[PDB]
Amino acid sequence: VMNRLILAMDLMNRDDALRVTGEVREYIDTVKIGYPLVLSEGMDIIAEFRKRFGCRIIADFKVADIPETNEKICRATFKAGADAIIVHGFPGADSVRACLNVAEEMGREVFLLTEMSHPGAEMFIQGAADEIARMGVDLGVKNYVGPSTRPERLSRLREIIGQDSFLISPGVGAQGGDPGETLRFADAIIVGRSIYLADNPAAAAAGIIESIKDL
Amino acid sequence: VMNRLILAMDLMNRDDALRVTGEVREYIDTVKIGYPLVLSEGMDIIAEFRKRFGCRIIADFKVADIPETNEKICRATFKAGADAIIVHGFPGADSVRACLNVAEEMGREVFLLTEMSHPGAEMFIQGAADEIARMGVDLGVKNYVGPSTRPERLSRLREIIGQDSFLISPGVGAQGGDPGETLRFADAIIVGRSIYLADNPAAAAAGIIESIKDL
Ligand SMILES: O=c1ccn([C@@H]2O[C@H](COP(=O)(O)O)[C@@H](O)[C@H]2O)c(=O)[nH]1
Ligand SMILES: O=c1ccn([C@@H]2O[C@H](COP(=O)(O)O)[C@@H](O)[C@H]2O)c(=O)[nH]1
Repeated sequence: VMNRLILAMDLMNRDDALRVTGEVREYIDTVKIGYPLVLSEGMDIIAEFRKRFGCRIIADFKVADIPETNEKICRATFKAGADAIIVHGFPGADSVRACLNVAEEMGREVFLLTEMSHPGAEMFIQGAADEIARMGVDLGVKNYVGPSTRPERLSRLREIIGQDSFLISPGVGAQGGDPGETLRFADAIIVGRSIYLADNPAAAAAGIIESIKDL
Repeated sequence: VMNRLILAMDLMNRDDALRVTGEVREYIDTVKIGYPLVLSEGMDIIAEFRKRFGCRIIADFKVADIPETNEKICRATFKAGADAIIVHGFPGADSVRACLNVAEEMGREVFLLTEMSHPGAEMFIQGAADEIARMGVDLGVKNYVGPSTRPERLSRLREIIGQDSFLISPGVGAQGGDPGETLRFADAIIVGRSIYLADNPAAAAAGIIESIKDL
């Protein structure tokens, strides 16, 4: 990922989303698009980005349904041009395998979300997260998401999935996570608001990378 | 809910979705719309349904993000005209409260999904589900979703949330659940494929209600 930095583009206005992404394109090669933007502007926004900016697109859809519905969601998402989709592991192995099957059919990738970054993740997810990660290894998942806000957890995740798996991490900036500390364990950081709500998104992104390189 | 029967409209084609929903409208007053249809045809499909059919719309979006993103998802969903949204409880209380706050602002309702109906739900969700339901009671949630495929679980859910809460239940038909058994505990059943993949959806729906009335 260019500069180890993935933009979380959660503005809900196409014009704002396009402005900010264009302003920071020199600093990233991947954009994470989620439901705030897609449910406001349509799934066609994925192909517009991917084309306009040349970027890869991770669809952060947190897929969390039964297997049959998960396959439909994944196939709609890959048809729209996403390169990868983020899947919850808490629904269990059949639900994840459904996503993996569609990704295999369509030449795309699944990222498994194993522990979330917000405080409420401590209630139920955290106690299951090591076992969710192990499930992912046993299913052949190679791409994972874990929390910048808890680097000790992020370290344990890395220790379960090994060095060859790819690990991305949200919660940097607005949620309190630190770029350099997170990159001790994650391959790339996800950053949303610290960039897209900045008075100068490009300067915000540049400053983060100046940190990353200094690693 | 008319006839205690909610249609899960997971066809991915607007013309097919409209045909089937129109054919069974005499039997239901609520349609559950999810990501298979919305991510194929756009969020505008909600207002088209709600208007064309006069029905209420439950958005089965399984909202499962951090609090800030959950508020955005909910506000986009209610702006599109949904009457209610289904929220996962596994992300914890802050994530649920975010949804409740937007629902309060916009005069809408939240349904809390506490145990899922598919086999993989046994791995992580089931062991947390009673505590997820209790969390919902403590947050003031009045509307719940639990599994037709496990009526003993559905009974335990009902025992936690009490008789005055509203409980709907998927997994009837294709996943193996039974209408009459489920309605011992749930107020309404959700049915998708057994209706929408039938050679005669209206006859399928009529037959289910003939069962329900016979209760
Ligand atoms: O555990 C997770 C999973 C995904 N996200 C997503 O990553 C982004 C974080 O953005 P921000 O906090 O940098 O604005 C948002 O899209 C959010 O939905 C998290 O924050 N935490
Ligand atoms: O635990 C849950 C939560 C929601 N759904 C949804 O309810 C519907 C079940 O449809 P069917 O199995 O009757 O086709 C689908 O939309 C599915 O995504 C479940 O099946 N189980």
